[PDB]
Amino acid sequence: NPLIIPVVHDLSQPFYHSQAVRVSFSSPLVAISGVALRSFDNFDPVTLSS
Amino acid sequence: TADTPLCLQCKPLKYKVVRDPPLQMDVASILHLNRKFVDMDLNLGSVYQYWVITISGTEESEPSPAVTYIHGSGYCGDGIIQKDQGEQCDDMNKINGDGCSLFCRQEVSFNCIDEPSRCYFHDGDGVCEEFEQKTSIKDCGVYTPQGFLDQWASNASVSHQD
Repeated sequence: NPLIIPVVHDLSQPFYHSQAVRVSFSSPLVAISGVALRSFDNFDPVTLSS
Repeated sequence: TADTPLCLQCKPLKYKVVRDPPLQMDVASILHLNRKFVDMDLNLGSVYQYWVITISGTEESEPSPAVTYIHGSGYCGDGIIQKDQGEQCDDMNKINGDGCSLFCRQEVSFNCIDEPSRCYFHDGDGVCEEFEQKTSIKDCGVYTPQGFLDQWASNASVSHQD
């Protein structure tokens, strides 16, 4: 039920700061209770790679 | 051929050169069939602006853009590079086929390294330069991006060593 989507990303491409999540569906019976976003509590790779 | 019998009846158009200090009446009244102009009455310090109109018959066309010439200073054919006037190179060629054009600008993928502006082609050359790193990847090696760093192999082993 808490479906997890692994973000696919190449390290050769520079990182990006995610801001919003759009979920699209065409069937009317899909009901969403809540979306989330998993990040690193250790390091942030955007503030250093300016 | 060099002398066709059909273009003999066409009268060529003429050019008249006007200077910002006015010349004498014996110089400004003549018309030049060719595009070559020489004058003798000059001063060592005063500047001169030249512009040439192109007449066909009695009608006079619009003037050319003026060129500022100093009898003491240089120009784009003197052989001395003057970077205060925007000259990247200065030779005596007056030919666009060379690495340095007649408008005192070097061509694409060329570099001139001397006072009379002899220029060489650097893309196929085997010597890396300061500016050649980010443009020519085929001479200075692989371009390391500003956010990353490349590290090459050390103590590498192969399979079919011979």
